[PDB]
Amino acid sequence: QVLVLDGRGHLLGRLAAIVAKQVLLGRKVVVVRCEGINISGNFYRNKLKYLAFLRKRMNTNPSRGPYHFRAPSRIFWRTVRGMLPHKTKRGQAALDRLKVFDGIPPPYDKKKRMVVPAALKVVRLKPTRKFAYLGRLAHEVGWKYQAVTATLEEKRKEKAKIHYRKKKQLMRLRKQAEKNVEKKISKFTDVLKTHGLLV
Amino acid sequence: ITPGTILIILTGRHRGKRVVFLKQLSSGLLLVTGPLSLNRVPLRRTHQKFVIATSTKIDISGVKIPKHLTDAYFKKKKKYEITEQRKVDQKAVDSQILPKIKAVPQLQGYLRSVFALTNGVYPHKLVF
Amino acid sequence: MKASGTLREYKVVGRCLPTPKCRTPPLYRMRIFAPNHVVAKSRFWYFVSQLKKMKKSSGEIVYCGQVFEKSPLRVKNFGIWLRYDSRSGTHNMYREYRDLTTAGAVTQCYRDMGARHRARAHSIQIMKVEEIAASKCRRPAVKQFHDSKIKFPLPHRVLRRQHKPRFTTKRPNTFF
Amino acid sequence: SGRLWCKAIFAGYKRGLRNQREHTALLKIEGVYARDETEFYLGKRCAYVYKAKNNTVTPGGKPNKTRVIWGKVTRAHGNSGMVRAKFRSNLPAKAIGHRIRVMLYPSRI
Amino acid sequence: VFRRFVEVGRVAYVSFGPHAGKLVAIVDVIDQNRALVDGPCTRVRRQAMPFKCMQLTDFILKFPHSARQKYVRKAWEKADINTKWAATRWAKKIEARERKAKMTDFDRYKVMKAKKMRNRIIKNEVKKLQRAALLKAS
Amino acid sequence: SHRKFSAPRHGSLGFLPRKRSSRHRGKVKSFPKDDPSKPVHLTAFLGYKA
RNA sequence: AUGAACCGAACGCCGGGUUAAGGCGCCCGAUGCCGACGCUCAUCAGACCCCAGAAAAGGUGUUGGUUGAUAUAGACAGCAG
RNA sequence: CGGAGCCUCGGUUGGCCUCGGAUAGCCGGUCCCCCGCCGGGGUCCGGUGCGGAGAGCCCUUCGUCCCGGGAAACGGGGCGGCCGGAAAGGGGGCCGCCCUCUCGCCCGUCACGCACCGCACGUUCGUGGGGAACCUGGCGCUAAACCAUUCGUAGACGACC
Ligand SMILES: [Mg+2]
Ligand SMILES: [Mg+2]
Ligand SMILES: [Mg+2]
Ligand SMILES: [Mg+2]
Ligand SMILES: [Mg+2]
Repeated sequence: QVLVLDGRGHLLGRLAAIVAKQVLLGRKVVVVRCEGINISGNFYRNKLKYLAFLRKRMNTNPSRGPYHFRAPSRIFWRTVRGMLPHKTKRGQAALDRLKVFDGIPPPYDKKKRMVVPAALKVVRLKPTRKFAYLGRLAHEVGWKYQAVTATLEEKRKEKAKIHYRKKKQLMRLRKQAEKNVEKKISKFTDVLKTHGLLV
Repeated sequence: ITPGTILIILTGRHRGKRVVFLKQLSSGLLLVTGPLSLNRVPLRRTHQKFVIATSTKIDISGVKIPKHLTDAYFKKKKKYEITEQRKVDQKAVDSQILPKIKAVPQLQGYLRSVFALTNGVYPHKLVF
Repeated sequence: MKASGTLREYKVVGRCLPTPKCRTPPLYRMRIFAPNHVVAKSRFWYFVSQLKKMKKSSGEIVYCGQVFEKSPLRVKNFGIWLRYDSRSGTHNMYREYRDLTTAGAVTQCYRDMGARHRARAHSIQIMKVEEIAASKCRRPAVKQFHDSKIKFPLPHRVLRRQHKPRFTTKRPNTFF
Repeated sequence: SGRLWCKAIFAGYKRGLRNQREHTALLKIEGVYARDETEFYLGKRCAYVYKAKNNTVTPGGKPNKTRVIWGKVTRAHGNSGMVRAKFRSNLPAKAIGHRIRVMLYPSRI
Repeated sequence: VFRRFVEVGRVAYVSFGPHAGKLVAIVDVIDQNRALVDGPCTRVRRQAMPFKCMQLTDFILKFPHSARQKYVRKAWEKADINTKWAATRWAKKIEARERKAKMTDFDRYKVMKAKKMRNRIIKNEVKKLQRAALLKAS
Repeated sequence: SHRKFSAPRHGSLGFLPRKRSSRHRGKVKSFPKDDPSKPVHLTAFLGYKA
């Protein structure tokens, strides 16, 4: 009942629009591994645009000025917020529905991440164009936790690799079981085959 | 909707259950009845609009329903009490319907089961 | 005129009204392309007025019919001569296309001319369209397709129908 | 012994960019995202179920705190499967992005 | 590398468009994104067809790029494309997809009952193999 | 108009919140980076000005 | 977006339907079309009458077109006499 | 830790318990092969509009009664030990127990269950979150802050040491 969207390979604004609309529909959407978000254009132009965003600041009192968050998750959260009427109760409620995290926390690492093809880089961008990684851009602009997040990602990928090996051996045992038991489950298989479920 | 088809009741107290359809009454309603031994459905009227009809029918052209039951027979009188004639007619029609439905494999269990919607089940996509 | 959809080739003949000076004015036939005969006749009068001393009132239409492609099932290379107005000054062009129908080639000519030179339909006026053999073709973009043993794959299959599986768990494959 | 109504999301009112008409509501029925698939749900009964503070009468059962606002589905709205619905009373704005039941007893099959 | 090449004489499955789901053999290539196609044995008229709506398969029949539909039928029937398509795995799962879309309500109940027992049998066979693996390991 | 004579700015904005410190004893914001090669040792101590 | 003059269109209180001008990634109703044909790399891109900002000049960035040339009597290069 | 009710707040109407990653390439087996703290690479074999398919997978709820056929006999339910978790920690697995069954599932026979007489919010995650005593029993608990006074590294008053 809660969407878990993988941020790897997703264009920033293209994914944000889908997330914002889905949240406005009342869904609970969580975006994971925001450091894998791609942004169109060359990396220099993207960082130049963000540097201009940094320069834009209230002059008399910077404490009241625009809050430039450096974490990739909060950058994505801000860009989703820009697509919502956050000045209203429904907009703030939608922002409360949305939860954004950098990396893959333990509450969501054991689940399966969803991918939206409508915002995928390899679908919505030509192979000859240049793109920038949000995590690399954030580290360039002042994110202080690229290395620790990378180590944590490495550790969980290793653990997930072990889990995938066990899943593979379970599947192999299942198919061996099916081959050995087809003699006494034949009448329960042809029905599915005739109804287009096992062909 | 043809005589001998299977219907799904959605509104009344017997909602979501699959019932056998007999004929159209003079009041415009559908005279429906399931095997009471299967899904606890007596000889009951139902509305054509409020009923979903599926593509599973049995040939009941060789059965004879009693002609003494009509809209006045099923009209409400005024705690409710079951008359002896209701049980007699229900047994008389069950003795002709139940053996016929039992010819079709796995039909009694289907009638005993109920209809429900799970996740990913959409009436527009599914065809019954 | 605007090239709305595929154009249709119209054969239109016209002549001046009979006058006490001359009983039988000459009949003039033109090949035109237009969305429908209503604008086709307007284009014919525009060209005839620009060519001869004939006008809408001083003349009249005779027959405005549609010419169908004689061989719509054979791929043909078409050379099209154009005379359009640019930002400053007008130019004469010769462009080669490859299509089954003459009208379709003209439609494609209107499309890519507007794409490449911003030349709108009212600026573009057609003068001569004919079927040109592959040997007589000159543009390499058209000559490259003149190969009996032509063979090429589809390298990158961009994923269409994006929003049907909109929320899925599978990374799409572009190799087939 | 299960759900007998389709799930719908109250997207909003029938509105323009600067105006809204509250007598018509826009519903997003789960599963259907096209005009050729929204034809089935035309004419169905759409009900918005919500709870209250004090008890109210319930037909065929003990009175409880649940209340509904009945309505019908008029016609399609756009190419994305969005549909229009009209209720006996205009739906409150609290229901934006909330579940609305689409019944099946207004059947046409 | 690549294994499917758009060449004169290759059949192709059609995903969407007018004649969706019917194999058509390409006769000649018109432009970069449009080619002439004709299915003589499946009631598809000779017409232009963009590449984006046709999925080329690994079936090639030899005939010149300007051959008439008369020859294309002869090549199609001699190659026996229809039976080969019926036998391939691709059409089998396409037809299975159509079957499961055509599934009624009563038979859906029957399949649900059948698959429940099938999963039960498979699951206990798996776990009785797992314990055998455990005791073999120790 | 512009300032007639250029002068350096009075004070420093790096210590802009000139407020009374919340904590009494001065706390260490950052210890020196640790390296496994060096032996284990303390990096801070506490004394009283005399 | 914003707006005394711009586009449509003028107004009793309402229901249903359909439009003009303008629009359909999100804010924001509507393209969540398996939309068509091409151009475009910007380390200051571009994004709709009035309108809210740009010129002459140049580019071996890239595309189309025009004209004049030379090449199996073996050319433009390129490396040598 | 081990019972019944009242007031208020609302939506919700089955879960999917996980590789990484490429997209001018992948996926799964495989040793007949070589190295490494079972993993990696090479050979070979099956698919690729992905079937080990999110166009997907699991459970599926009317019940009880008797007898019969198919699967289980190694399992279903509930008492002790062993590990697995730290980015915001897993109500998971394994080994023995004294109790219990051929009931649990898949098809056949038999009848019954207010058949509430066509008519709406039905069906749940609900021992849901917050509050007041009614409450019977068990294991542990008798604290700190503030004001006042002093201090004076501090200070307009507060504040602070
Ligand atoms: Mg100065
Ligand atoms: Mg005007
Ligand atoms: Mg109106
Ligand atoms: Mg707008
Ligand atoms: Mg409820």
